[PDB]
Amino acid sequence: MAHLTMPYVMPGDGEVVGVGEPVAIRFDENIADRGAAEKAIKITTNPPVEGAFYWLNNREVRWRPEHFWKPGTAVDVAVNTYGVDLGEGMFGEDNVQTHFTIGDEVIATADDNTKILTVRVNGEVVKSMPTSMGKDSTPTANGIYIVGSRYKHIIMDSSTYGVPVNSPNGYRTDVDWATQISYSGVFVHSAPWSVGAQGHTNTSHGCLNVSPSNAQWFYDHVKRGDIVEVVNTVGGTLPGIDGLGDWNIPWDQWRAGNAKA
Ligand code: NA
Repeated sequence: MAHLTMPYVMPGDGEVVGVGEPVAIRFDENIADRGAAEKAIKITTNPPVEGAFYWLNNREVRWRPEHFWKPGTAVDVAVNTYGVDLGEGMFGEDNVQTHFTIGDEVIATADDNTKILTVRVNGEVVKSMPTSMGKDSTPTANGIYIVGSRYKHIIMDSSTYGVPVNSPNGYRTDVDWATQISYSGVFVHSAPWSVGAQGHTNTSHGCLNVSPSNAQWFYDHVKRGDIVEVVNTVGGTLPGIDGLGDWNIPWDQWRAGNAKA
């Protein structure tokens, strides 16, 4: 009996995504030969751009260029793992493909010195939103965050992130208009309870609190792969292997890869 593993490729076939979206290939088993996996994945872009592979964990590899994508780029991915030994006799269960395109450049910068989140679309300021980020004891990390999933309404529960709800930094919070920007649990979301503090004082556990209307706007206009950059906070840097932290790894290190470690 064969040992098989199924690949899953993102983003979605035909999706339009932002300039920060990486190609993601996740397998349902640990990959013992990361080099075989990389060799089996073919990527074509138009206009052509150099890119490289980097593993976030034993099951998931990412591919991106050095710089954010050029708007209008079309990308084809073929994960040709059928017939490929991905290490220790674990074979690809199937081949998978995605074709996607890059939309407008959307980069929203949150500067702790001004407490404003400024959304720029192809270089042009379209919104200036007062924000309240993580208070000093639970700060928002600096760095480049890739926009992920969005929810009209959800609960953020700190136990998802290893912090008990009953503990001083714990929370179990209903939020409207929530756009996820890290797997570590940073979201841009509606925070009617911090509208006074927004633009002046950090009060959150690390999320970018903005007004109800600004969060709904963000929910409506920003898409997976668009960019939030956080600067000047008292936090550290979002980890490169967060899940949405890919761009915080310097290109030389990204390009060198981690196929053999
Ligand atoms: Na305010």
